[PDB]
Amino acid sequence: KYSKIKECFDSLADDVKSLVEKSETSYEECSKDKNNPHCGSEGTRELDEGLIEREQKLSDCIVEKR
Amino acid sequence: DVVMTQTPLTLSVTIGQPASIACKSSQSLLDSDGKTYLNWLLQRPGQSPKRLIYLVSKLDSGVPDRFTGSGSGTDFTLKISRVEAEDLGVYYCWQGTHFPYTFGGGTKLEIKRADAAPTVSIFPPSSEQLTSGGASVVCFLNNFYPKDINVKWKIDGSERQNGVLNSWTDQDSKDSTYSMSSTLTLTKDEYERHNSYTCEATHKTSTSPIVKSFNRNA
Amino acid sequence: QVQLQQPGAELVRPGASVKLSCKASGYTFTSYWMNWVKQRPGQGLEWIGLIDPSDSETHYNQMFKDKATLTVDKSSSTAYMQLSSLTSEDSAVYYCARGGTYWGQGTTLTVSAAKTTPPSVYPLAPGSAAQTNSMVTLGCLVKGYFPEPVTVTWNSGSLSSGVHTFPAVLQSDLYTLSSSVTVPSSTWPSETVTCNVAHPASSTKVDKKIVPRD
Repeated sequence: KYSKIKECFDSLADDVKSLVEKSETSYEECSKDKNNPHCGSEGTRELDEGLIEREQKLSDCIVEKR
Repeated sequence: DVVMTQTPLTLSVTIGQPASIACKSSQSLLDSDGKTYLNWLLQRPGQSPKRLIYLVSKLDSGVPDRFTGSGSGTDFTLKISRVEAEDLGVYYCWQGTHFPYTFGGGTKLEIKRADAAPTVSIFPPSSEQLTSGGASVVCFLNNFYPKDINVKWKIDGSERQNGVLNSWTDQDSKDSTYSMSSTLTLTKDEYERHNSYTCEATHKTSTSPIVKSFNRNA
Repeated sequence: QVQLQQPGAELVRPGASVKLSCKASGYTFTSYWMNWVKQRPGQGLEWIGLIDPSDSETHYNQMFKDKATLTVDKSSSTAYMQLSSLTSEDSAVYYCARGGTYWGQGTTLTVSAAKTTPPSVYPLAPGSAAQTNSMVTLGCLVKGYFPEPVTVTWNSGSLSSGVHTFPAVLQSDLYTLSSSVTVPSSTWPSETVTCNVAHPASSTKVDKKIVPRD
């Protein structure tokens, strides 16, 4: 028998890379022009949100076999 | 306000050749935060501006690396390594360091290309327009170069001037040519008094006019 | 898909005021300063001012201090600019721009007492019966409309090469323009060609098939 939950981790690294890319894109967008000092902060908030969401997705997938 | 001064005002460039535009500000664009918010925009006719460069030398989204920005303080330059047909339009520098934000006056980039004879087409008034009581005869003089041309209308062999309106396009972003429409407008009953309608284009590519015509009966 | 959506046109009479809109989507509205830019026909760009959508703080070019008022509606992700006591000098295209990268398509504001009128669209078919060269030129005459602009495409935008739309000519408070398209003779009339004309001020679209003459 082979691992059925190993697959849960398949897209994990690329998903995290996508989210981090997104955050770095937003930080870049903030820096192109003068903006409110909190502009960069709001992209960070969206990143943290996506990571918690991806981790919860992973937990859900694991339970789905176990 | 910060005065932004671009030179030259116009640039004529052969496709594949390089191009350089300079922007000088009346004050340094170096902000107390250490950044220099000098932008370069391009606006093709009939379109919103798009940004080519932000922070002096950083290429913005979609912008090819044929575009290079340099400079510092009060002197800035935009270079195109090799000009392509799509690069035509008006280039603006734009400083976002000091309020109020201010723009340069623009530098127009024209493309230089080989001479071309126009393609001429004439069209009778559509029956639908006639039902409304009006008659427009339309002539397209398309895709020629350079940007000068003459058009002459003849009705039953006689020159007609009254009722003619012409409209020129901007340079084409694909083949770098120009076009002009010529429209003769009169009433239905005035239009139907004549048989042969002719429009003649004269362009520098020939001493011979290009003549297109129709007869209202055939 | 950062998008800034502005209406194509506003027509209002001298003395009155207008409220221009810019509806944003594809990003977090509150994160980025929004600029407003004015451009008169055949002229350069002028900065009007900007607004911080998060707190409604504004910065104005003082030239517009008694002319423009910037506001936002976070419930709809919309930035607004109100122009007061309109005159002919205020007739222009007005852009919203989120920083420098993202620009709306612009609203053409016309300050006039004249009336909104939709265009008549007439087909221009090869008035030669009934032979041709390797290439054929078709057209649409877009006549008698007010105010600017109108947009013309061919076959819902799928016909993009060989298209010329000529600038409108104003006469007796009405505009007229034409558009030409050139296609291989082996495709028309065997396949359909229709010109699509949009006139945002009257909310009208006309989709005119070019049919060979009688």
